[PDB]
This record gives sequence, C-alpha cells and structure tokens, in this order.
Amino acid sequence: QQLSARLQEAIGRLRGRGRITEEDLKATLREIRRALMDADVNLEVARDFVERVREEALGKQVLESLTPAEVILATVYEALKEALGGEARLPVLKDRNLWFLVGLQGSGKTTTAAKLALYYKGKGRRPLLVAADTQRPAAREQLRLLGEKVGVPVLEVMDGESPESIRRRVEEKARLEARDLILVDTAGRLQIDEPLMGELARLKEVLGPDEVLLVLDAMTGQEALSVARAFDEKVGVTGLVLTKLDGDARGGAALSARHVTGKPIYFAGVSEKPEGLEPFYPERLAGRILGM
Amino acid sequence: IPWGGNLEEVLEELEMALLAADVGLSATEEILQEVRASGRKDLKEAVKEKLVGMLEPKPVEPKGRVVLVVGVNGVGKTTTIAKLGRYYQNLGKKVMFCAGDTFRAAGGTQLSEWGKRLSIPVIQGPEGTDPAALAYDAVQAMKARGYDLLFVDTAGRLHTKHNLMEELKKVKRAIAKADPEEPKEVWLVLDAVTGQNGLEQAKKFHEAVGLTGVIVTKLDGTAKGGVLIPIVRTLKVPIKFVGVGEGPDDLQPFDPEAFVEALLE
Ligand SMILES: Nc1nc2c(ncn2[C@@H]2O[C@H](COP(=O)(O)OP(=O)(O)NP(=O)(O)O)[C@@H](O)[C@H]2O)c(=O)[nH]1
Ligand SMILES: Nc1nc2c(ncn2[C@@H]2O[C@H](COP(=O)(O)OP(=O)(O)NP(=O)(O)O)[C@@H](O)[C@H]2O)c(=O)[nH]1
Ligand SMILES: [K+]
Ligand SMILES: [Mg+2]
Ligand SMILES: [Mg+2]
Repeated sequence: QQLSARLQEAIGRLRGRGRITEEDLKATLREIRRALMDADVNLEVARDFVERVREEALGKQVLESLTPAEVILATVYEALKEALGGEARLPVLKDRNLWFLVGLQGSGKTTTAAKLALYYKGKGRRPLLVAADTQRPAAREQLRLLGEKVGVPVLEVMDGESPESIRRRVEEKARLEARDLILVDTAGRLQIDEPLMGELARLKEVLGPDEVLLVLDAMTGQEALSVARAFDEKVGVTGLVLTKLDGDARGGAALSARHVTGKPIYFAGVSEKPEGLEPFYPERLAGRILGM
Repeated sequence: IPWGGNLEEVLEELEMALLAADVGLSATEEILQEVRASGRKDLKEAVKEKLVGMLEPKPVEPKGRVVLVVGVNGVGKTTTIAKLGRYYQNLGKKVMFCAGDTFRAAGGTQLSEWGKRLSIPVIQGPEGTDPAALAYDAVQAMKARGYDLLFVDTAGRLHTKHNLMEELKKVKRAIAKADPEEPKEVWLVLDAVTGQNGLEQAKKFHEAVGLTGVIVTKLDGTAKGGVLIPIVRTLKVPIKFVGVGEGPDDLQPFDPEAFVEALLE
C-alpha cells in the first residue's frame, strides 16, 4: 500500500527492524503530525490527533511489538477513518425539508444547491431552489440558469426583501407546486463579518431549516477550524459538503471542520457539473489524506 | 511570539505562527534553519528581513496592453478584474474587459454587470462561444478603439484538468495572434484561505501560461495568505496586488513589509 512520500519514509524505515526505541516512536509520530499538516489539517487538530494515536498505539503495546510499523499505520488509518465519520451517512429527509447552503465566498454553494436539486429529483423528491444571494452580481441568474439545466424551479429573492416576506413566498410556491425539498443558497461571507453572520442567523430563525450545510472547498487551509467553529457557534451547522475533490488538494480541512463541529460530512463535490455529487466516504478521504 | 526571550522558545513560537499562516513545512523549516545558521540573536528583524526580502524576489504599471487573468474555480478572478478596472480608470486609463468565461452559468453576465457599474465596456459572447476566438476579437477591438488596457477574464479551472489547461494556452496564443507583443501580463489569482494546494496551482498555471504576477484575494478574512511564501521562493513570481473585500475599491498594491508584519501578528 503506497502512502505519501513522507509517510512511506517514516513507516518504511521501521519495517523489519523488530522492536523500536521510544525515540523512534517519537520520531515517527512527529512525522505523522507533519504529514497531516502538509495535508492542510489544522495544526492544533493535528497535535490532538497524534496524541490520540500515541495513546492507542501504547495500549496496543507498540513498544513490545516486533511489527510496530503495522501497529502505527493501522492505528493512524482507523483513527482517521473514525474521526472523519466512520462510514458514509446521508441526510434523513422528512415529509417537508428546508436546507441552507452556507460558507465562505467561492466555496461552491450555488453549484452545490443545484447538484442537490438533481440528486434528490432523481430519488423522487420535488425540490425548489431559492436564490437568496442578493449581493453578488448575477447570483440570481446563476442559480436560475442551473435550475433550468436540472429542471427544478428557482425562486429569486428580491432586492431588500425581508426574511418574513421570503418565508411567505417560499411556503406558497412550495404549496402551489407540492415541493418537499427547499434548498436555500446564501451569499458567501467571512466568518468574522458580524453583520452578515447576524443576517444569516436571522434568516435561519425565520425560515427554520432542518439542515444547515457548511460548504467547504477541499483546498481550504489552516483557517478551516476557525471558519467551521464560527459558522457553527454563530448560526448552527448540521452537516458539511466538501467540494472540488476532483482537484488534488489533500482535503485535511474536512478533519479540522469535523473535529470542531462533530457534524457529518454528507456529500463530496467531484466536478463542476450538476451530476458531480457523491456520498462522502470517510475511508476514501482517510486514504487521500495519507496518500494511498 | 516572545520577541526578546529564550531563543529556543522564540523559534518554537515562530514555527507555530508560520505553520498557522499556511507557510507550509518546507518553507517554514528553511526559514528557521537559515535564521539558526545566521548566528543572529536579533531574531525579530532577522526573520523580518528574510521574509520581506524573499517577497520581493507604489503604483502598479502593467508591461503592456493585455492582462490575462487565470486561476482555479472561485478564487476571485471576475471580481478582481472589476477592481482592476476601477484601479486603472482612477489613473485615467482607458480600460476594456473581455468576459472570457463563456462556460459557467452567468460567468459573462457577472462581469457585464461590473462593466455597467464602472462604465467600462465588456466584450461578451453567448454561452459556449470559443473563449480563444472571443479574446482574439476583444484584442482587435481594444487596438481599434486606441484603449490602454484589456483585462481578459477566464473560466475557473482546476489545474489538474489537463485539457482545460490546454484551453488556457489557446487563449494566450489567440491574444498573441491579434497582437504579437501580448499578453505582457499573466496574473494568477489565489484565494488567501488556500492551503498547500496553492503552490501546486501556481506551479501548474506557471508551467501552462507563464505567470508574470500573483494577486491574492480575500485577505480581509482571518487567513494570512502564507502559501505565497513558498510560491515566491519557488517560482520567483512577484505579488502585484491584494484583494481586501467585495467592492470595486477593495484592492491594494502589495506591500511586503506590511504583509509580513500581518503574517506574524
Ligand atoms: N471542479 C469543481 N468545481 C466546483 C465544484 N463545486 C463548485 N465548483 C465551481 O467553483 C466555482 C464556485 O462555485 P459557486 O457555486 O459560484 O460558489 P459559491 O460558493 O456560490 N460563491 P459565492 O460565495 O460568491 O456565492 C464555480 O466555478 C463552479 O463551477 C466541484 O465540486 N468541483
Ligand atoms: N471577502 C472577499 N471576497 C472576495 C474578494 N475577491 C473576490 N471575492 C468574492 O469571492 C466570490 C467569488 O468571486 P468571483 O470573482 O466570482 O471568482 P471567480 O474566480 O471569477 N469564480 P469562477 O471561477 O466561478 O469564475 C465572490 O463572492 C466575491 O464577491 C476579496 O478580496 N474579499
Ligand atoms: K488576513
Ligand atoms: Mg453563490
Ligand atoms: Mg469568474
């Protein structure tokens, strides 16, 4: 099994050498921490994780084992799979469903809203898209065009329209057209922009979404921890979508975000196309981060 | 960082700050090593000299008339072109835009809106028109009008998508076909929140079309934009501007000393 270059060296140099010193163990764990950071795992999360691995390995008698390379690798892999969610898990839909797509500017929210519309349409739900971004130029048209492409109607929020007015128009369109999955696409915003984070929280209070999905770009670096924490503390996140996984970013931001929120990573974005949505597989990301 | 105290503890803190800024393992190690080997005990200004020096491998003058703007999806290319129109029209330049993203939903309409807001004309085609043929025609239009600058927007593309990188190459040749001197600027746009992938992005775009500069966006966020360090160390590509917001004025020429001060802050 091929690992990243760094882990192949750290693990490989231990193989066939019988029992290893405490210094070789400490050397190995340091390299694991550095590999995780190379993969854009937040430095504090990385430190925390390797402490968890150290303790687990020591309970598996790693310093008495004649195959500590095997013990360490197995501990790391299984711990990473687990911390990422363990197994694939999708949202559980109700009779009526209203979800928000939230996150930083450019992360993939508008495209993800449309991907979800297609995915659930194909499963016999009846989605409605809501273009709630009134600040980005041509945001409303952008979602309208994507809705047309996937054959799902798009309600476009008006300049200045109050949350209560939005709620009334949305519930009425959903009534007139028997729409059971409402997908609200929100504008990108900084997690430290208190006015816009306040706006978002007030749209959530009025609309009462069942799910609030943080859309996180796979290439996101060290700030993923702070961003996830803030969207969770200020608004309330119920799950995550990891986008742009058709690139080669390792995706370590997913571990940062899941660590601080405890929320499921539901879906993986895997192309720029409406069909580019898959269930998220924690084992798959574990391997990607570790360079399988 | 305890700028004064125990060397070994000042360097431990500096390492943490750099790593947290997305500087990355390789560049962080090299910086720390170079500083250790220097013998210097004024660690504050040794580190600062080093960082400010490497980030220089004041109004920004483009070297020609066509600027080609490139980068992965969502980094801020379209918005940055709007800010570049505002920056240069303030300097009394005659600026035109080419809405060369003929691929993504409303990718051309988006830049068109900005054009209307800024009174800058925008060359557009219907969705699906060949972006290279449109860039050719946009350059011809700029020459014919005697305009000073043309900013060519491009569709977002992941640097891993080999054929889309070939498309970008055709766009560049199409510009050069209409005007042999051009494009004299090819600027990569990088999102400040990006981690280590930013270095791969920069490498692959440079390989494809040869960058003459980088613009780092979203530096108004909490991210430090630290991956610029290995990008500039490795590629010797100068940083031209920073984006600090979503309005047309939210662009600043890059200031290495203030950047470095912010990075360690
Ligand atoms: N390759 C790839 N591209 C994606 C994926 N998801 C979104 N994109 C792309 O990334 C870019 C940004 O997507 P968009 O939906 O506009 O993002 P947004 O978060 O709504 N931006 P804003 O915050 O401005 O509203 C678009 O070019 C789009 O095509 C993905 O999974 N893979
Ligand atoms: N906070 C902040 N947001 C920015 C900055 N620059 C761009 N943005 C934002 O980031 C989002 C994406 O911008 P856009 O210009 O569409 O990016 P793009 O690279 O052209 N996207 P695509 O690849 O889809 O064409 C927009 O919401 C926009 O307002 C910045 O400096 N600060
Ligand atoms: K910043
Ligand atoms: Mg959007
Ligand atoms: Mg664009």
